[PDB]
Amino acid sequence: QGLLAGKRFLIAGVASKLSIAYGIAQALHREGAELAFTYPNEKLKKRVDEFAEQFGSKLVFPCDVAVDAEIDNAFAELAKHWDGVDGVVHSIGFAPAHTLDGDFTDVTDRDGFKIAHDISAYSFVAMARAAKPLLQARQGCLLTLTYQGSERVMPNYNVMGMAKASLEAGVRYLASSLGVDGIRVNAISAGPIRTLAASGIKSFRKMLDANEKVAPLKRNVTIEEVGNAALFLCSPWASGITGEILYVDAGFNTVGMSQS
Amino acid sequence: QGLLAGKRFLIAGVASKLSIAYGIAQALHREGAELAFTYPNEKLKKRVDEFAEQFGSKLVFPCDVAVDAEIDNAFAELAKHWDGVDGVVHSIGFAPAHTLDGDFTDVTDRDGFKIAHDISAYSFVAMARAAKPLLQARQGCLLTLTYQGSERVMPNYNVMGMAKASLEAGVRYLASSLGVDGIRVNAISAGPIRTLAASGIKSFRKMLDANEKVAPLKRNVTIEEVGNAALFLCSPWASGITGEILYVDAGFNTVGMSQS
Amino acid sequence: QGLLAGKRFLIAGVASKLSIAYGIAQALHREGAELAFTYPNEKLKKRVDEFAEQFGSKLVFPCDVAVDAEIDNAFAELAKHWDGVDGVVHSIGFAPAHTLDGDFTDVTDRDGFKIAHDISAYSFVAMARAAKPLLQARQGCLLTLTYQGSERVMPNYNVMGMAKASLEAGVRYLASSLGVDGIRVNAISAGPIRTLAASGIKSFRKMLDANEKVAPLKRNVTIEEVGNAALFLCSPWASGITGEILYVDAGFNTVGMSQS
Amino acid sequence: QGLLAGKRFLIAGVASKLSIAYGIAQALHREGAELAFTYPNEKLKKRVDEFAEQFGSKLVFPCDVAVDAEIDNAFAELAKHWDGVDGVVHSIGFAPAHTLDGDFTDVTDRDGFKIAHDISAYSFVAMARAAKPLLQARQGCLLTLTYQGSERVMPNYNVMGMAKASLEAGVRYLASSLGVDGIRVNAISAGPIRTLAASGIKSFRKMLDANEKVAPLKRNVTIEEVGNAALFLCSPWASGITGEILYVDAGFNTVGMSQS
Ligand SMILES: NC(=O)c1ccc[n+]([C@@H]2O[C@H](COP(=O)([O-])OP(=O)(O)OC[C@H]3O[C@@H](n4cnc5c(N)ncnc54)[C@H](O)[C@@H]3O)[C@@H](O)[C@H]2O)c1
Ligand SMILES: NC(=O)c1ccc[n+]([C@@H]2O[C@H](COP(=O)([O-])OP(=O)(O)OC[C@H]3O[C@@H](n4cnc5c(N)ncnc54)[C@H](O)[C@@H]3O)[C@@H](O)[C@H]2O)c1
Ligand SMILES: NC(=O)c1ccc[n+]([C@@H]2O[C@H](COP(=O)([O-])OP(=O)(O)OC[C@H]3O[C@@H](n4cnc5c(N)ncnc54)[C@H](O)[C@@H]3O)[C@@H](O)[C@H]2O)c1
Ligand SMILES: NC(=O)c1ccc[n+]([C@@H]2O[C@H](COP(=O)([O-])OP(=O)(O)OC[C@H]3O[C@@H](n4cnc5c(N)ncnc54)[C@H](O)[C@@H]3O)[C@@H](O)[C@H]2O)c1
Ligand SMILES: Cc1c(CN(C)C(=O)CCc2cnc3c(c2)CCC(=O)N3)oc2ccccc12
Ligand SMILES: Cc1c(CN(C)C(=O)CCc2cnc3c(c2)CCC(=O)N3)oc2ccccc12
Ligand SMILES: Cc1c(CN(C)C(=O)CCc2cnc3c(c2)CCC(=O)N3)oc2ccccc12
Ligand SMILES: Cc1c(CN(C)C(=O)CCc2cnc3c(c2)CCC(=O)N3)oc2ccccc12
Repeated sequence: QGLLAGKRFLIAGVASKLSIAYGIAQALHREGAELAFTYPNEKLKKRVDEFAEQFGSKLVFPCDVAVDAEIDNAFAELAKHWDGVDGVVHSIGFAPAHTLDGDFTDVTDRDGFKIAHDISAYSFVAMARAAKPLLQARQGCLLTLTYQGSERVMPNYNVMGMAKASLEAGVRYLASSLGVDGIRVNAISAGPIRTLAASGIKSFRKMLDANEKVAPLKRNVTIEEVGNAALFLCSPWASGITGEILYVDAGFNTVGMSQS
Repeated sequence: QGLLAGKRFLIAGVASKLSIAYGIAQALHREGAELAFTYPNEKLKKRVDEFAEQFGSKLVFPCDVAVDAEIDNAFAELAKHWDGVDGVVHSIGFAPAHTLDGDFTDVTDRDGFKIAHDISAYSFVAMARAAKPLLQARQGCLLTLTYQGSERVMPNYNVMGMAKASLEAGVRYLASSLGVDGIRVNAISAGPIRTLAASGIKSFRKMLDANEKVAPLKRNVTIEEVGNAALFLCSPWASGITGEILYVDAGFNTVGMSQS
Repeated sequence: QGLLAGKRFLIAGVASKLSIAYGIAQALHREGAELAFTYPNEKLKKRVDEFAEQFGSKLVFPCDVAVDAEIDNAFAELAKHWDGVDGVVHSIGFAPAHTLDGDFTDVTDRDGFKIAHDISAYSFVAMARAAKPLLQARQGCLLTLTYQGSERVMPNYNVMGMAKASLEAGVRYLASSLGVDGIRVNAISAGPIRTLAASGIKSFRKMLDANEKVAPLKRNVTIEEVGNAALFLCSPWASGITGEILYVDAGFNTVGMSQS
Repeated sequence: QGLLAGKRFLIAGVASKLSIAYGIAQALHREGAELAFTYPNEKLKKRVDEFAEQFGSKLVFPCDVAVDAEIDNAFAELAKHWDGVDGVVHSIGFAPAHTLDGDFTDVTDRDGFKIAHDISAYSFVAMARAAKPLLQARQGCLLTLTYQGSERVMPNYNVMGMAKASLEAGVRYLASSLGVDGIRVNAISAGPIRTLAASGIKSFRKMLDANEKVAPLKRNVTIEEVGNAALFLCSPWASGITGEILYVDAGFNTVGMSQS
């Protein structure tokens, strides 16, 4: 009997033991929650199934967030097993690699933009709708993951900046739409973390190294720190908070410039 | 020969005389600039031609921002007459009227979101890339229009809130991208004005009357006021300003509660 | 042994059982913390002693933040009992009442401004330096209470808006200065609550009712909700978070307009 | 007869030909306005009278913003010459040197704090009250100067950051309080400039270089640039704009991170 005794949570975005989603799952499971998981396609099925069982779960559903059908069907199959749901965690973002490698103006094509926004922003709004029924049942909550490249420029984060800003406004629109029904909607803006969200990003070590120098606490956050703040936002302790973008960046966003 | 004597400006978005883009035109012509215009579709070629003739210009090109060829071609066409441009003004925004009516979570479907972001946000980035060689020659600037539904929730502004939030990040990324070449990128966040943008929005009237009671100046703003602001941002007086969102909203954004 | 087992917290500003500081005390004690308290003057000493007693504590001191020596003092006294502290909660805001009633420009006078800024903002900074040696010894945190009247205008909040804004900048400055030493500094920005901070405030009822209509959750926040949040920011669950203003306002801050 | 033909402006803060207020005075004179000036004390009377003569003006009054009488008297004295004023420009800020040098927590004492907020923030509210009759006659505007150190930590900027935060809040409360009289109140947030405000700030040059490398335009701003920005905000072209903070920093504020 810990903080989330008897509570249920769907977790979209486990790719690896390094995912932010995995730090969240683990913090939620630590506190007594029962877990469900999506996987984007066949190739990942077996690795996700595997992670689910590590959490006492065998509730593992196909969900590619590009396909309208895949979304509703995943929430449908989940209705069979679950009465309701205490939260939906969205840890999904993606842009074609090329849009994230170079000058913003040169490399930002229309398809790269469509994919960035569709997978990284619209999808949260879609999952939310597909999940409304199951969330009204328990007055659960939604959480997504954003990045402060929405507010301030980072080199090569590019169209993902625009997509996250879209996400953030989404959070607010959802919180206003769903609050009436007692559904809370929040986000965590996490500092950079070495996950498979770094693969193919040439600058990544040097980004991480700058963060470590600039941030008030002089260190980079972990998936355990993002997890624990996710846990809080997913728990009755966060009952007075909706439409919030909670920064978990060891204070980086607060610095206008560091000792050089 | 006033503030913009012998400077060249292209204006995407005049549709009627209510348009913010017309307000901007009037203001830029008034201070001695040479103008050029685009139109979205045939239906409109006619009235835009007139308006351009009204502004002592015959540089009018087709530009539906949905089509990459058309963006590329309007800028390939323009460079025949001008070997440098002093600013491009982006005053285009659109989402399907169904996504602007009712509950955010219920109405915001994939194609609806896709269109909003594509026309309202991507288009400005694409227009920036096309105007780059033309802009680079005179160190002109870019300007776009936004609305504060990006930052806080308005009823029924819905997905446009997201698209505007995307747009505003675009302003910032373009600014950092294009900055080394001395191209400045700015936007105006204007208060609500009754224009063709108001059409099909049942709530608009009462929406406008709330603004009147809340704004510090106790009145709505006009396309003149927005035009004069845009003129400033396109003038040598704005030379130390880029990446800025300028609020022309009678101070509405600054008020949390008004005598109720 | 719950979440704050074996941790120690000094709470400044419990004045009655409606207080913000009270819901915080109660939240930290519940989770195992041992508590210490200040009182502002002789006339409150008894109820605070009572309240400390309530929460298993005999650690209770005088501290008027107008007077440096009483700040140096109260921490010197505390060192006698504690060799290190896991956090100091500052829940203290005052302005002479005539500054909080009527027109901002008419009523904001030099002494009124001084006082508001002295007690409400400088005091967090004074307490921080005095607590530095003791916080350093356990890598504890700091927490203050702010209100959104800093960011957006509210009717007679007036010079307290200037105070809280100065305070919030305080939080950021403190965060960078104390982060190298592992000390996290945060704020909670609470929605409005009827407490002794309402007690003189002519339009308080009207605001509480407006707030409730505008908030996406359609209710006011409680001291239990602000308490649970302070607890979070005061716990190892918030290790990755510093310089943050957390909004526990039921989403109020995110609403531009609500059905009229 | 330019844009401000036969308008009147009081300018508070001219110290040298390096001063922001000096760059402001030059821009408003350039475009036709008649000017008046305040000097802080006797040592300055000489140089201020000289500059006043440069921009063709006799109207020169003493004004130490620490002292209530001299504010009141300077505006009393002004009223004898002018029957209305079109705007008042407040380019004043001061903290004792010791607060601006080293660790924030260590160096920020009560008296340094009070002085910071009193000359930097209060002074504006005070000047606004006394200028009210004069501003009401002509529906004139106010303008102050701020620095982004309010929103994000600069090293050594320290208490001036708290005071600029408070000043910015004042801008918004003033705008709400005076809007009803058609009085606009705005600020410019300038990027750093070498002026007398850089005296004894040993870090200053390294700061200016950091600004140059990070800013999208890759250069620092000038008093001519802040001057023109101020001109615009003091002009009929800004009639739709109140309670605004206009950044004139070459986009510095929009960058989260620059190439290492
Ligand atoms: N790693 C960081 O530095 C960092 C910091 C802040 C925020 N974020 C954000 O947090 C979230 C989590 O990323 P992460 O660091 O855990 O990396 P990750 O790559 O492990 O997680 C991203 C997930 O999105 C999934 N995904 C991609 N396309 C999909 C589709 N079409 N349908 C369904 N799922 C799809 C991937 O399978 C993957 O599981 C992302 O939104 C990311 O942008 C990351
Ligand atoms: N009217 C307001 O209340 C208000 C306030 C602030 C900002 N804005 C923004 O200002 C901008 C202009 O709006 P307005 O009030 O002047 O209304 P408007 O309807 O007069 O102008 C909108 C323009 O965008 C053009 N457009 C639409 N789809 C297009 C496409 N596919 N290709 C090319 N062009 C296309 C339209 O033809 C029209 O010229 C929009 O971006 C809007 O979001 C409007
Ligand atoms: N109540 C609300 O609506 C609300 C909302 C957001 C933030 N806040 C803030 O939270 C804090 C706590 O207020 P509250 O609502 O619990 O009311 P409260 O009156 O119970 O607490 C305010 C405390 O300030 C103390 N205080 C005043 N002058 C002092 C001095 N010179 N020295 C030492 N202590 C002094 C009082 O004793 C009191 O304990 C304040 O900073 C307030 O601005 C209040
Ligand atoms: N220089 C920069 O880097 C920079 C950048 C952004 C904003 N600012 C702000 O712009 C404003 C103008 O400063 P500046 O940089 O031109 O430097 P400056 O030193 O020339 O101007 C400061 C003025 O304030 C006056 N002053 C100080 N105490 C006073 C008092 N008690 N009563 C009356 N007047 C008093 C000084 O005599 C001087 O005229 C300041 O508020 C400053 O904070 C400066
Ligand atoms: C930080 C940071 C991140 C981490 N982060 C916050 C992210 O949001 C990750 C975003 C991301 C989205 N799509 C893809 C990839 C990364 C990598 C490979 C791929 O094919 N698609 O990504 C960056 C990309 C460029 C610059 C900085 C960053
Ligand atoms: C204010 C305001 C506006 C004006 N504004 C700032 C806008 O950005 C306009 C947006 C808009 C985008 N697409 C369409 C329409 C309007 C009308 C009809 C149509 O078919 N498509 O629109 C609102 C919509 C709902 C609520 C408020 C507003
Ligand atoms: C909400 C709200 C509050 C609560 N709040 C957030 C506060 O910060 C309270 C501030 C406060 C500061 N000083 C005094 C008082 C209240 C009451 C009586 C007194 O003598 N001095 O105060 C308001 C004051 C005016 C308008 C709204 C509010
Ligand atoms: C930039 C920058 C400035 C310029 N700026 C934005 C300012 O607002 C100036 C502030 C200031 C206020 N008071 C005093 C001084 C400067 C200098 C000497 C003195 O005796 N008093 O000041 C800094 C101070 C420390 C760090 C950076 C900066």
